[PDB]
Amino acid sequence: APPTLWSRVTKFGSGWGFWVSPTVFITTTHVIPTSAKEFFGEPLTSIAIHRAGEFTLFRFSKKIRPDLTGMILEEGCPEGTVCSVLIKRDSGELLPLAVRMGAIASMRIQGRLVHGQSGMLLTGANAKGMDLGTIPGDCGAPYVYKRANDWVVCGVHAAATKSGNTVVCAVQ
Amino acid sequence: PTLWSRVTKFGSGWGFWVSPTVFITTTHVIPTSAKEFFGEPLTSIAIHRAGEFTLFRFSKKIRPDLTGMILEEGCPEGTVCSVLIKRDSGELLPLAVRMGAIASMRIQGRLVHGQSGMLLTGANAKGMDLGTIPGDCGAPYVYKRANDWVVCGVHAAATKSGNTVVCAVQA
Ligand SMILES: O=C(NNc1ccccc1F)c1ccno1
Repeated sequence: APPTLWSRVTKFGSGWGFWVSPTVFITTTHVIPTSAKEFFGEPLTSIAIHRAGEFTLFRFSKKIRPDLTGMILEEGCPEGTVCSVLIKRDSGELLPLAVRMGAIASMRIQGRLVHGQSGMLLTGANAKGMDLGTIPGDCGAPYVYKRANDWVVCGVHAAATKSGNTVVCAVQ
Repeated sequence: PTLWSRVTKFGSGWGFWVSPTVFITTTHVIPTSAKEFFGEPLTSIAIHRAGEFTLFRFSKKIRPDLTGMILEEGCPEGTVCSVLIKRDSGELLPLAVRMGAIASMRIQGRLVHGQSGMLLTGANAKGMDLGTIPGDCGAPYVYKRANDWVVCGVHAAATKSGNTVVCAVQA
């Protein structure tokens, strides 16, 4: 995946977030530090925070990542799109996990009620564990795929099943 | 703490540490001019070649940090393996491959012998991280069975289309 997409993936709370543009940051609601009143020098009052369940979008009043171009964010992707989940792991290792995306689903995962776009990992048969699958630290990592000439971001990692094979992408 | 630390850059491709003393790789990626590997003089390195499968056994522990893993001669037909691809970008690309028959295949001219497989990543990559490239040769094929990781060979070749892969196997 292009170095410009990896540059957007930022360590955030208990996981990650993704810079869509110099002013727009998206992440999984449950990774957000709950008592936080300041982000990248900016007070709460000066940021527009839009929340739909496990999807959260921050719009800043000043450019935080002016090195970046604005890119397309969509509400999930067509069934059967193959996406890459842009996961960073211990030691500047980059893990773009291949996922075939399915239907919008409501599920119960480790007792918690989750809603988003469902997907099945294409890494291996029994992908439980950090080698072929996701870990809780990966939440907020973006789901991306290439169209004609460009890349699209369509959501953020919200959950995975006990088996590891199914993942859920929270969507705008 | 990981399968991925066993995947090592080597010659024109990659290899895999099965134990502290045992390294496996694709024959065609090995340097043809050398007096040592991993600082060990070739003097003291046992080399077992079988077509596109090569095993090295060292006289001392090169990777004492590792436990020994199960190495088998291919896997049962229809096993879904993972090819653990390392790229010079810093990317790790585990791709699912449905394994088939032992066969000889015409793969871009040459005949290659080993266990055939097909990538389960879809039709074509189209410039996404979904297929193998020539530089990936030597990457290991692994699957989980009970609590155990099994390695059953090394990436020897892929078709133009990317669809078909050849896993070179022991013996
Ligand atoms: O075999 C393929 N698909 N179906 C399948 C996958 C796993 C187990 C049983 C199956 F029938 C295949 C080859 C290449 N792309 O899809």
